[PDB]
Amino acid sequence: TYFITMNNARNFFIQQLESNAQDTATSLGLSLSQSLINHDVPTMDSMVKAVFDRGYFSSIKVQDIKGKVIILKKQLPQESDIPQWFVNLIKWPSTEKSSLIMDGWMQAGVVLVASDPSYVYASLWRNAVEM
Amino acid sequence: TYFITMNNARNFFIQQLESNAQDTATSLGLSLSQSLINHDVPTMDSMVKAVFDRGYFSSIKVQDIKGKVIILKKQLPQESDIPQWFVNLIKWPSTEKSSLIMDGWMQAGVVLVASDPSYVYASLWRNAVEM
Repeated sequence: TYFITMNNARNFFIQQLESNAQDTATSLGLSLSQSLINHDVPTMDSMVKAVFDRGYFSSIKVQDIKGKVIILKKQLPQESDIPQWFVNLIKWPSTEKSSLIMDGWMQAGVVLVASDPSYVYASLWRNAVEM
Repeated sequence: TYFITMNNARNFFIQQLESNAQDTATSLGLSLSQSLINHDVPTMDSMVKAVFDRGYFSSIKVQDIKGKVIILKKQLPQESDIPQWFVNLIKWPSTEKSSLIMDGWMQAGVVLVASDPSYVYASLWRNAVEM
């Protein structure tokens, strides 16, 4: 039988969650351009909600140049039946990734996507085997 | 030391690659709407290239109602230093996911995203431990 060490599986999720937040922010940066320029909040909300409803993100933030937050989706990590000792073994901090929302060559806004590491803890706990 | 079985790690990637292709297709479906309506091929190409340059996809296809392919990005799985016996152990077929490109309530096109399972084989091979 073949296995993967917990340490290597953890390194995958650390890297995957970080790059997924960046890739998501970059694609939202292109997707939101026209709606941000024309101040179409409902269209911007649909694009963000489609991404945030995936469930992997702790926060998604859209703001114009000044820092004026236009859209803000947030969720907390919630209660867990995972033992705290195992949570302390695998946990790692969340990282926020950004991408500029452009209007041609001019800056128009920023979209920020933050990962939710606690989204993966339960799957690592249920699939863990000790040897 | 904690481990994950190869079978459980494989089930994760089977599920993750399939849902990632679907989530990507759905977000592209919203992102490409205005450009498809106004027939802005360069803007559509930038949105697709940002997603396809990620490297996880075997193909991304944008077409109007009729099946007229507007954008087509493809890549083959390439040569591997992975032994064929291990490739046969973990391999699984690619799946194509679709999302409609809408213009309000009217249909305008379809975007199709296909996964590339062979993208993950090398990482599973380099991280594999037998017990």
